[PDB]
Amino acid sequence: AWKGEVLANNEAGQVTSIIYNPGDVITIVAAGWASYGPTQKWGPQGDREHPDQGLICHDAFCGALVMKIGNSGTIPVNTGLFRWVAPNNVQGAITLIYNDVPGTYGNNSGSFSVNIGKDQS
Amino acid sequence: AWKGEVLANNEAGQVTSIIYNPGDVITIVAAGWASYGPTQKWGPQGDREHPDQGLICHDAFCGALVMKIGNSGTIPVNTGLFRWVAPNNVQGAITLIYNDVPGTYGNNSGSFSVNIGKDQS
Amino acid sequence: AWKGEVLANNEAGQVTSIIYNPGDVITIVAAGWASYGPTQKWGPQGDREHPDQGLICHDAFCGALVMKIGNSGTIPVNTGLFRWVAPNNVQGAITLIYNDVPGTYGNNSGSFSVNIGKDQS
Amino acid sequence: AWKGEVLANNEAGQVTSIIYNPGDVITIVAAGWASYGPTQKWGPQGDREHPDQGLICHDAFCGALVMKIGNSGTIPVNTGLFRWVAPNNVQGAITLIYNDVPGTYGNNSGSFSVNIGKDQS
Ligand SMILES: O=C1C=C/C(=C(/c2ccc(O[C@@H]3O[C@H](CO)[C@H](O)[C@H](O)[C@H]3O)c(Cl)c2)c2ccccc2S(=O)(=O)O)C=C1Cl
Ligand SMILES: O=C1C=C/C(=C(/c2ccc(O[C@@H]3O[C@H](CO)[C@H](O)[C@H](O)[C@H]3O)c(Cl)c2)c2ccccc2S(=O)(=O)O)C=C1Cl
Ligand SMILES: O=C1C=C/C(=C(/c2ccc(O[C@@H]3O[C@H](CO)[C@H](O)[C@H](O)[C@H]3O)c(Cl)c2)c2ccccc2S(=O)(=O)O)C=C1Cl
Ligand SMILES: O=C1C=C/C(=C(/c2ccc(O[C@@H]3O[C@H](CO)[C@H](O)[C@H](O)[C@H]3O)c(Cl)c2)c2ccccc2S(=O)(=O)O)C=C1Cl
Ligand SMILES: [Ca+2]
Ligand SMILES: [Ca+2]
Ligand SMILES: [Ca+2]
Ligand SMILES: [Ca+2]
Repeated sequence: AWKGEVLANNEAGQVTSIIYNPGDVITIVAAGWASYGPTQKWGPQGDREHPDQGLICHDAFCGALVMKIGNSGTIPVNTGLFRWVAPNNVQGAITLIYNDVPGTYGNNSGSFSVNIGKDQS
Repeated sequence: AWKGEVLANNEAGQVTSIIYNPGDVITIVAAGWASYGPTQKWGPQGDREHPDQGLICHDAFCGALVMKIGNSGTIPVNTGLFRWVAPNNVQGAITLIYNDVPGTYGNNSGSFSVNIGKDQS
Repeated sequence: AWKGEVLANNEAGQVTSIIYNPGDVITIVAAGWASYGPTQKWGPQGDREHPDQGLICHDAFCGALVMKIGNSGTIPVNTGLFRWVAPNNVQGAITLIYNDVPGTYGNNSGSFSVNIGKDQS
Repeated sequence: AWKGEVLANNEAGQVTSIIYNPGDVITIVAAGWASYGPTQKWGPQGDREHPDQGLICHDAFCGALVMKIGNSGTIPVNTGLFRWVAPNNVQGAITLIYNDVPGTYGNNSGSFSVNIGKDQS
């Protein structure tokens, strides 16, 4: 099990102690408030009224919580995943990233508290 | 396990099949968008900028996801709970409710998709 | 969780901290060597070559591990159960018992090391 | 979650769908009756009164259930394991074998019904 924070101003993303292996079933629960620039802040689901202007994950709103599993493409996490299995041939360490446009994280603020654990399978 | 919708305009709240027993460990994951009256919609965490004007749950923002186990006070759920254990002497059927001011659920819209399951204890 | 030893001479049976509730899913693992009289010892499955001369559990060999959920009838356990759901209307505390004949427990020796834990559901 | 039979006369061992990884936690429940030659059968714990004439697992009775993880030395399984964590540097596929002497499996009979599953870590 892993528990830490993901800073919005972290373009590199926060690496976790979890390593997803084929067949694993995980569960994620994220909370907190972050911002992709503006003064106000949004939840893990992001800003639904802001358009996709070249985010790292086009399957989630700007300011939403996404993740990389090893060397895979970005994967939507949002509020979290419940007893979830990854697509075929996806394996590696889980890495939580704040969904924002590359090279803009500079003005970001806030963070997300995230819990990750492997369920029984 | 349980999975269903929780309407923001349901003052009575949505009842689930889950019944929390002493010692049980549960996990919740909530997603979706709802509104406590206005036009825009907030996540399960609610509206952090909206002041508490008499919510059924004072430990959560307006438009946040709360719950009631049996017939206790409202307990914050927000984005969800991760391998969580209720306080002492708390037990009964789990009821999900939209955190709003009593008698105002009229102009509410949207809903939350919620998953509930018990983890090994 | 619960971990303890069930004595073969204990006619009343060992009472665990596990309280089975409707819907629950449990897993049991039993090991060790015990006897229903002789100098020989058998595993949690009991002695397959000994007739039923009035055992508290007729669906399990003599010298085998059984249990009673609350105030129900004896239920076979043996080596243990894997993610197991109790029959309809079965609920209560869990008591582990060495399968023998009422009043004969006197000359019994040995014990069973048993682990019981509520599983995910 | 694997479930199958471990034939007694199968020397090379029964290969399961499980691929244990570092940090993993598993639970095993073995049941049934087998034999290493005689006409009488023993449980997953084996025959406690038969000496070691060159077993493949010197830490478990002859006729007991053992397993090999990747390229490790045989490990006693017996009645099973409860929320068990493999030793340091132990990883790979799982192979359940009937503990015996190399080349004698010829006259073995019976098998063990076994369940394997990863618990929430
Ligand atoms: O020509 C323009 C038109 C609208 C506009 C507003 C705007 C633009 C961006 C923005 O946040 C930026 O978003 C990107 C990536 O998503 C990056 O994170 C930047 O660092 C952020 O500053 C905000 Cl908060 C506002 C605007 C205003 C009102 C309604 C809609 C918009 S829109 O851009 O979404 O269309 C800015 C320019 Cl230059
Ligand atoms: O005298 C007033 C001053 C401001 C004001 C705005 C307001 C108030 C409430 C509100 O949502 C209501 O919230 C309650 C429960 O929390 C209930 O759900 C009602 O049905 C909702 O209408 C909204 Cl959307 C707006 C106002 C405007 C701008 C900034 C802040 C506020 S305030 O919320 O702080 O009051 C309304 C009145 Cl009458
Ligand atoms: O007519 C009979 C013929 C043989 C016989 C032997 C026997 C009986 C009991 C026994 O263990 C006792 O079992 C009872 C209840 O199950 C109680 O637990 C006592 O405390 C125990 O001592 C044993 Cl180990 C043996 C016998 C002898 C040789 C082979 C098989 C048997 S048999 O019992 O399987 O028939 C008893 C009777 Cl009545
Ligand atoms: O000189 C002897 C004296 C007793 C004896 C009995 C015996 C030996 C082996 C056996 O099964 C064999 O076990 C080996 C592996 O350990 C292998 O599986 C063979 O294929 C099997 O045939 C049986 Cl069923 C019986 C015996 C009897 C009672 C108690 C102890 C023993 S002993 O094994 O210690 O000797 C065999 C010989 Cl050669
Ligand atoms: Ca930015
Ligand atoms: Ca309202
Ligand atoms: Ca007896
Ligand atoms: Ca043999």
